[PDB]
Amino acid sequence: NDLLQQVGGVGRFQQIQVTLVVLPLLLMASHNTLQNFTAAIPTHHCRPPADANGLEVWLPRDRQGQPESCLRFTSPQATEPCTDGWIYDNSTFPSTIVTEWDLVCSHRALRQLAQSLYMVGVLLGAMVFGYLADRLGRRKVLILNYLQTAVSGTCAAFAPNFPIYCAFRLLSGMALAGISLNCMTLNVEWMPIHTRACVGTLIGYVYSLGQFLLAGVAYAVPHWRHLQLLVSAPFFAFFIYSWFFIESARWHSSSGRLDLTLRALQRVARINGKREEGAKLSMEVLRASLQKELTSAMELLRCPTLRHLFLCLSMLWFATSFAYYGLVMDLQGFGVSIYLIQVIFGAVDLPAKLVGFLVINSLGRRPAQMAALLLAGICILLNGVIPQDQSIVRTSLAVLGKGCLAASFNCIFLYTGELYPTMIRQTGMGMGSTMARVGSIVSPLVSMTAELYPSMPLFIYGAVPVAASAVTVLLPETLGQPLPDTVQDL
Ligand SMILES: Cc1nnc(SCC2=C(C(=O)O)N3C(=O)[C@@H](NC(=O)Cn4cnnn4)[C@H]3SC2)s1
Repeated sequence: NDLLQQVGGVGRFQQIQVTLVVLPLLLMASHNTLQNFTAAIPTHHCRPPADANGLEVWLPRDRQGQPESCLRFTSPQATEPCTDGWIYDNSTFPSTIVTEWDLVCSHRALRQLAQSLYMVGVLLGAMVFGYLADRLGRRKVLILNYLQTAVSGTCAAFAPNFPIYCAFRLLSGMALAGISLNCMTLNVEWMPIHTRACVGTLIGYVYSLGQFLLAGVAYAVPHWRHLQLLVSAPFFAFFIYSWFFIESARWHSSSGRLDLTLRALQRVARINGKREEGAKLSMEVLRASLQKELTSAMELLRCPTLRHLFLCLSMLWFATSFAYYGLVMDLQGFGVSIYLIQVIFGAVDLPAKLVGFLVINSLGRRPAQMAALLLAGICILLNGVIPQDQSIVRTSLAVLGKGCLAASFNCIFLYTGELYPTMIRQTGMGMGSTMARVGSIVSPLVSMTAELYPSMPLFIYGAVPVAASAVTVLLPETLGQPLPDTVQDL
């Protein structure tokens, strides 16, 4: 690390490359929560038979007096399945994947399946591009992922049928999971030790700012294709600017090529302008500097002490992500504009990050998790209880509960590293991030329980954070306590 200071700490290279590597995370939110728009559900009712010489004589009504989304009259007034398809409202959404290939009534769930698959890609991409980034390096893999996100995200916009769309969303989410992974690593291994913490919050705030981008881009371009394309097309640019990057000098050392560690540090010293210092640098200096440094997930499940942490922490991450996507993947039904709420959610995350930070230091870490979760679960239970007519009340509670889940994410990311000792911290935090994604796969699969009982997803998304708030009690406090190095510690 001292060397980094020798070649110029937080130098221009640390301004230029760090801006360019964080700029793609402005579209991560867009991609993850895109279907709220590209897969929005316009008011749909069945199409009559052309044989008929309006809708009054051929569509049954429900208790609201609106023409039914699943049936149509067999004779001009028995009801039948709608063989000629459906008529969708060309108002808010001119075309969506729900309108394009009919993901409605019987295929009501196929739209959630896509999100599940996208998120199956996001689970796989943390594993695949984690291993490939240790072998090929951070920069390469990032080059290949900016290419893959752009190609598969453009081929999703030009997919002729839903199965091919689901395959290209899985490839897009896999590349984006390797981007969200290796953007931090490449931005942490090039900046000094006391500024590492500032890189991880910058990344968290730039994701929150990407919601505002999604709301404005989807309002300007509602059609799903011109929307899926416009969110994916900047990744071609990303790709062409990622060549110019410099590969991690830490990766070089560990992997072995200490001799690249020399060039890497010397170029960065030429960009920072302190070339003389790097000039002083040599291989002889590198042998002694990283001498010490240069010189498994089954442990968690072998050590009873470390299991305790693991099984407790695994729920927290799971429950935080599961109820987050359970309350964010349904903009509709809040009684208000689906774009406006996307702006309000992004804007509640912001003070949430602070007020979360204040309670994290003043009352302690452990209290936070339970507080954030418990209130998140209570807010989401109240959404399933309170009637649809109270639009402003369910909007206010959902926005509070979503901000409490953003406050939980920050809290668990800090708290989990303080709970694990140095020998299993990075491994156990990577396994914690693996449980959140599992939570993102299972969340759309619980949205399909709306067909059983309309409020049953909101009851499961509200019960799981309340159950997880009691699991924070089973973990110790870590406010003002020093970072453990061994399993004996604590
Ligand atoms: C995208 C990011 N990827 N890492 C990040 S660290 C920064 C951080 C943020 C934050 O808002 O500050 N988070 C999200 O947006 C949540 N996670 C997800 O939406 C999905 N997820 C889970 N685990 N990783 N992503 C949490 S993960 C911790 S933000």
